[PDB]
Amino acid sequence: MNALIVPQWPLPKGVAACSSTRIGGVSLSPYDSLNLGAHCGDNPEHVEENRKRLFAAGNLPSKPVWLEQVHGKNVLRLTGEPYASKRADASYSNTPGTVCAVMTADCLPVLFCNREGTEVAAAHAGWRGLCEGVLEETVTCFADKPENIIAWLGPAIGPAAFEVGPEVRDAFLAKDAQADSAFLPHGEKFLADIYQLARQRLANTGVEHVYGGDRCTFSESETFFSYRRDKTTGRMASFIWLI
Amino acid sequence: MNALIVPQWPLPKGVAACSSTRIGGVSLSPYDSLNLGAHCGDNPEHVEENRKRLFAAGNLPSKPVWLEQVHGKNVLRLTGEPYASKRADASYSNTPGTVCAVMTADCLPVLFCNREGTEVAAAHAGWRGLCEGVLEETVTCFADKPENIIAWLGPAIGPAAFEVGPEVRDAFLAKDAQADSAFLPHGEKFLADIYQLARQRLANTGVEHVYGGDRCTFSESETFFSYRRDKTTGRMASFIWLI
Repeated sequence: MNALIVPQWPLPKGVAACSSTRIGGVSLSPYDSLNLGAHCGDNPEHVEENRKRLFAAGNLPSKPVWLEQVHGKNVLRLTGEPYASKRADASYSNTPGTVCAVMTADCLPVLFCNREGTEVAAAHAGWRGLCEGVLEETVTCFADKPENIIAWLGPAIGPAAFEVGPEVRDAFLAKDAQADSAFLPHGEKFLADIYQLARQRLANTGVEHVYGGDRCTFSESETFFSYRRDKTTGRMASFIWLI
Repeated sequence: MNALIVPQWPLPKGVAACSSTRIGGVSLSPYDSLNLGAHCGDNPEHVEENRKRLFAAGNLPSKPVWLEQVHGKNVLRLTGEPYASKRADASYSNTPGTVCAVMTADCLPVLFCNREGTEVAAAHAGWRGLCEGVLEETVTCFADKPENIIAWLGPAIGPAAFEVGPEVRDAFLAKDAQADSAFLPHGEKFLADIYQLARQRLANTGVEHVYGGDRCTFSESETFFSYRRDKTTGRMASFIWLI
């Protein structure tokens, strides 16, 4: 329950999705409660416990295909357990029962599916990956046309708290003039709207229906872990699969 | 606390703002608790008590200048009690202590203020007014440049639940063919994203930084009243003022 978030979007018939919160786990501070990350310094046994709880809570049909996220733009087509490499920041699936998933703690998680409910995908979009084109790459994996793809922006660090240096603004500006609107001067730095930037890049590829984007992992401390708030902390995850 | 929502945005020093929920009042079903509306059939005594509670909790400096909302696009500059007509759907103020306020129960409330914190405004944007240009009219009232104006989208009925007939879609398309991206086919009707429409119109005026858009009054029944969900129901309100 409090451990799970159900994306609010015109979800087509044969698709299911969910996102986790820091609530309902067994981990101790700084990972207090539902930490799903096995690589942030938490007790490995606690992480296993939290994953089993969340998987059952979200009714996952199978274990998620965790990726070796490297803040890049590579997408993994989930064709079968035996993979040659899981080094990617997004995954795509058209097979019922296969669970796509991305791990975050401030970075933007994006879930995708077509209106026909036959293809799904999940993308890990920290600022670097987003700037590089992870969302664009994920969209291209779909056989369906972009206009028929809907997307949900998951809980990430919001525009009221996402402070970044000028080099971040420069990186986005060098690739899209409109990215200028997503940065508000904050002293020598800028407050960045990661949701606005995601909507811009998605719109560039032809995606029209984008949902979610109502949260702030930094501010809602009682609900989400935040790397920016607490350098050493837990991790949440967003999942999507064809039923 | 639960009776009030604090807009998450880089609010300048001399500005204050808040938005109510249905929690914390004295009204009974179907207006249970914090109903601030005096024309929806509730106990007038309860509405007064609810108003006193919110005003105190929000720490408003004076009583809100309630408008005779007619779902239009007229903006009322709050220049002094003796008005020829309060028949408007948005108000503007540059006078410390004056409270701008809009009442809603699904319709989109929008709050505005410039980075300098010397001008503010609140708009009631149901689909009719939004389509007519209530947000554009509100921005034009500002002396500051649009790029220096920030906006906060308050709790409204979300796309997953805002089902509208082709007439609503046609109206927006009549104004701008790009508005078509905000309508997802749903049987013989459409699911409209009022936030996306608001962001489109706001961008058109030059406003760059828009916050919020974080809710669904229909779905979050424990937190908001919803006309579409319950025909007979209470009302929430969004406020903003210069200190």
